[PDB]
Amino acid sequence: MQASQFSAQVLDWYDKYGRKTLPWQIDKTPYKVWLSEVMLQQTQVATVIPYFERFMARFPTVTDLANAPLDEVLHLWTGLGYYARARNLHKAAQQVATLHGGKFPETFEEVAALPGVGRSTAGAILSLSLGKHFPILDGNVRRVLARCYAVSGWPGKKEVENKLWSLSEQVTPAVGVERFNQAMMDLGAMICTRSKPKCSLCPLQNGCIAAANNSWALYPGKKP
Ligand code: SF4
Repeated sequence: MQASQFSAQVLDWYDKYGRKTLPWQIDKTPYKVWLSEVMLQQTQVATVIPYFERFMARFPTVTDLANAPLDEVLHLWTGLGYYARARNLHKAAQQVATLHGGKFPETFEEVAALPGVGRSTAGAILSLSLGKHFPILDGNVRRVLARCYAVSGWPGKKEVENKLWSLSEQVTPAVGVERFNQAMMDLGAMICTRSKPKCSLCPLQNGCIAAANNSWALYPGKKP
C-alpha cells in the first residue's frame, strides 16, 4: 500500500472510530504523556486509568514527583507490577528537575536520555504532546506494520527491527502525527489482535498482504 494512502485511511478511521477521551489525551502535556506511556508499557488501559488519576492528583508536576520519597512512589504503584518501571520513573523525574529546571525537555536526545525511556517511548512523548514528527514502534504498531507489509523474521534480530522502523517512518505523516500515532496503537490494541484479527473492521484491509492471504499468523515472526 502506498504510504500516503496508508496514512490517509488511518486518519480517516481515527476521526470516526478512534479513542480521543482517555485522561492523558485531555489538556495534554509532556509529563502526562510520559507518565501514561510508562504505566501502559506492560498494563491494560482499564487497569491503568485509576492509577494515572491517583498519580496526577498526588503529583501535579514532575517536580512534585521528583521531591517525593521513593517509598511513597512504590506504595502508589502497588498492583501495576514490573516495578523497575517505577524505580526508573522516579529517577527520570529527578533528571528533569535537576538538568532541565523542572520543565520537560523537547529534543529527542534529551528525552531518550531519561531512564526507562527508549526510542519508541521518546518518539511517543514528543509526537503526542507537542506534534513533533517522530514515529513509534511498540508491539501494537509492529503487529499492524508486519501484517500489512508482510514482514516475516523475528523483530529481536537487528535487521528486522531496522526494517520495521523504516516502514514506520515511511507511513507516519507530519500533519496529524498525534492522531496517526494514537490510531496505530488503537488498531493494534483492539482490531489487529495477536489472535484472529478483526480485518473487516480495519481501515487497511483493502491493501494488507496478510488479509489477502489469510496469513496473519506469520507476522511478525517468532523467536527461532
Ligand atoms: S487487515 Fe487484518 S491483518 Fe491487516 S493490518 Fe488490518 S487487522 Fe491487521
